[PDB]
Amino acid sequence: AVDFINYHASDVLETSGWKSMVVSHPHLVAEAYRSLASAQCPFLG
Amino acid sequence: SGPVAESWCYTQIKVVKFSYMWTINNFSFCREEMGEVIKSSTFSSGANDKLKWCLRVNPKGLDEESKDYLSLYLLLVSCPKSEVRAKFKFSILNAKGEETKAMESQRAYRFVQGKDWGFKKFIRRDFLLDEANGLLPDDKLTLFCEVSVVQDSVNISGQNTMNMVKVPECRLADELGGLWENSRFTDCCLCVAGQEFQAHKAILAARSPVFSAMFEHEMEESKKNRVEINDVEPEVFKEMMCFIYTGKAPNLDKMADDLLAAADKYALERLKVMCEDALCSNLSVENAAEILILADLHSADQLKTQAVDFINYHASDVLETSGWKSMVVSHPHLVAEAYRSLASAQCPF
Amino acid sequence: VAESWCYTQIKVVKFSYMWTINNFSFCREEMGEVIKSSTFSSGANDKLKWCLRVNPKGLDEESKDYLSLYLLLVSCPKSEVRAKFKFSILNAKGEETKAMESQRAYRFVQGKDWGFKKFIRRDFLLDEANGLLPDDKLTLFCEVSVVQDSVNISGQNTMNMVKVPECRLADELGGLWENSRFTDCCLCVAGQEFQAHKAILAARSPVFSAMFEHEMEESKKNRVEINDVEPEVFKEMMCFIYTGKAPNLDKMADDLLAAADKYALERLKVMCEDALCSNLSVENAAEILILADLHSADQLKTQAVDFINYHASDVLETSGWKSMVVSHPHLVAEAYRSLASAQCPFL
Repeated sequence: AVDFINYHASDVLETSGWKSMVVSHPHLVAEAYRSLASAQCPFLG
Repeated sequence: SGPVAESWCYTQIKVVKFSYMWTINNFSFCREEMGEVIKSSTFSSGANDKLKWCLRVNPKGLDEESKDYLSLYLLLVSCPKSEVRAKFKFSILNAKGEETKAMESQRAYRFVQGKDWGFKKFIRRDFLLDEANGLLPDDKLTLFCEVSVVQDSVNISGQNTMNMVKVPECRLADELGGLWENSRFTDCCLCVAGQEFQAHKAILAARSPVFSAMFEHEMEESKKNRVEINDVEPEVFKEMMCFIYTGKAPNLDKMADDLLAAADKYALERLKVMCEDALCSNLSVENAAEILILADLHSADQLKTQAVDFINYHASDVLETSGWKSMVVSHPHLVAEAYRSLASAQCPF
Repeated sequence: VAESWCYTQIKVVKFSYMWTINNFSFCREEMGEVIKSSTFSSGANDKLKWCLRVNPKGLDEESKDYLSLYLLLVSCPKSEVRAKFKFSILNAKGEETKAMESQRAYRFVQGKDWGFKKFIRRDFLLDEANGLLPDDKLTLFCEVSVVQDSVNISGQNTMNMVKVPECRLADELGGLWENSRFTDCCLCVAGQEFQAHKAILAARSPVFSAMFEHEMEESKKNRVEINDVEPEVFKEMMCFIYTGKAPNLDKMADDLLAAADKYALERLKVMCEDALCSNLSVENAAEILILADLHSADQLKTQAVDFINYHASDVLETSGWKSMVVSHPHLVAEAYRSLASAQCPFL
C-alpha cells in the first residue's frame, strides 16, 4: 500500500482518508516519505 | 600618466546566458530509426517570456553523412521577430556531473524562426555506445547545453566630467545611530525584561507598523511614556533597534535564530527577510528540522521554501537526525507538506 | 550548471511469454507446417494480442535445415506498432546462450506478422548432447518490447537566494515628513506654520540643536520662529534633512545655498555648490563669486576664481565685475593673488 500511494501520490493526497491519516497517524506519513525518498532518487534536480 | 582625463565611456553589449540540460532515459533502447526526431519541450532564458529555444537531436543523424554519426541541432521556436543571434556550446556529462566531452561553437550564428544551426555530425556514436566509456550511466544519456545570446548595439556617452566637486556620501544612516548610542533626548521609555532603554516615537512608528499601532491606540492617553517589551532578550533587542534606527544590523549572523522571531513579532519585513537570508545560508542536514520549524512558526515564506527544498534534496540522511523525529512527533503538517512538495519533484514515477 | 530539465521519459512496455511443447521430439506427426499457438497478452487490460507460431518441419526450401520461430499479431487497433523482441530459452536444464535477437524491429500492423524463420539447425537441436529437449519438452522465451512515443517533461529547475528589499530608511522618513506623524514642534516661515519633529531635526542640523538643547524647549519648540528663508526653499531644505535627497536642487541653487549655510548643513551646502558650479557663464561669475565668498563656501569660491581667471577677457566688460570692484575689493584682491602665482607666470 505504501508503494501504491507513492506511485499514485498525485491523486491520493486529494482524498479524505489521507487528510485524516495526516492528523491521526503521522508516522505513517513518515514511512511514506521514507519509502518515497530513501528508496528512490536522484532525479535530475 | 594623466589619470581620469575627462571621459569614462563604457559602451555595453547585452549578453544573456542560460543553460539547458537534457536527459533521455534508456537512450539507445528504441528511439526509432532513420530520420526521426526527439524534439524537446521549448525553453526560454528565464528573464521574462519572449524568446523560445528548443533542442532536437537525431540519434540516427539524417543524410548519408550522419548515418554513422549522431547529429544535434538547436532551433528557434517563436519570438518577436528581430533575428536574434547567439553562440552556443554542447557537452555530455557523466554520473558525477563532470564535463567529459564538450563542443563549443567558434562563431555566433544567425537564428531566425524555422532555421537551426547546430553541431551537425556531432560525434562518433560508437564512442558513446562503449559501456566501458562510462558516459551512459544507467543507459541515460545526459546532454548539457549553454546558449549565449548577445543582443549588443548599445553605446553610452560616458561621463564627460568638467565638474569636479565632491558631495560627501549620505549620513542619514549614521546620524540616526547618533540618536541611539548617545540617546539624544528621546520621548518614550521601553523596557526589555526590567532593563532600561530610551527611544523615540516617530522613527519607531514609521519603520515598525506594530509599534505605530501600539503607540497611538489606547496608549497615547495613559501609558505614553512607559511600555514593557517583555518577550525578547536585550542582547538581540539592541540589534533590532540598531536596525530600526541606522537601517543595518551588524551582529546578525551570530544571533539570527531569535532575531527572526523578534523581527516577525513587530512586522519588520526587511529585517525578517535579512534574518531569513542569514539562516538560509547556514542550512545543514543536522538542523534542517529546526530551521523548518522556525520558518513555519514565525510565518517565514522564503526560508520555509528553501528549507523544504533542502530537505527534499538531502532526505538521505536527515531522516536519522533527532530533529526529524522531533518534528514528526510534534509537527505532522510540516512532514505532510514536505511529502507533498516531494510528490511534484518525484511525480513521474 | 542547469536551468531546465526535459526528461521526456520514453514509454516502455516489457512483457514475456513461453511456449512449452511437451512432445517436440515426436511432433513431426502431425506435419509441422504450422504450430498455430494460443493468444497471449499483457500491459493495459490485455489490449495487445500475440502468439508464437512455430514451423518445426520444412515448410520452405531451406526450412529442412534451420528451424523457424515466427511471431504473430492476432489483433491490435493501432497500425504503427514497433516491437524489439528477444526470443530465448527459459533454462530448463543449464542453457541460456544460442538465443540471438533482432535488435531492429518493423511495423506490426493489424493482420501482418513479421518475425523470422532461420533459428537453429535441426540435428543440433534434436541432439541430446546439447540438452535442448529436457524431458521431451522445450520452452521458449520472447521479451517482446513494444513502445509508443509521446512523452515530454517540462521542468523548471529554479534556484535563487532570498532577495532583500532595499533600505527604505530615507523613503519612510520622507513619508514621515509629509504625513507628519507624532509631530513634536511647529516651524514657522513667512506666515506658514510648518510642523516637524525634534529628534531628526536637531540631529541633522547643529544650528537647530543650538536652539533645542538650551532648556528652550517649552518656550520655543511649541512656537519656534524662522524668518529668513522663503517657504519653498525651506520646504526643500526640510525634505533634505528628513530624506537626505534634494530633488529640485537645480532651479534654486542660490537661495538654497543661503538656507543650507544658515543652518550649517554641510551636505546640502556642498550640493548647492555643485549645482552652482555647472552654471558658470562668463557674465554671472561676478555674483557667483560674491555668493561663494559671502556664505563661506570653499570649493565654489575656488572654482569661480579659476573660471574668472580663465574668462576675464570678457568679465571686466560686464557690469558684474564693476560691481565687485566698487563694492568688494577683497574679492578682487583674492582673485589677483590666485592669478599671481599661477596661470601667467611665464612672461
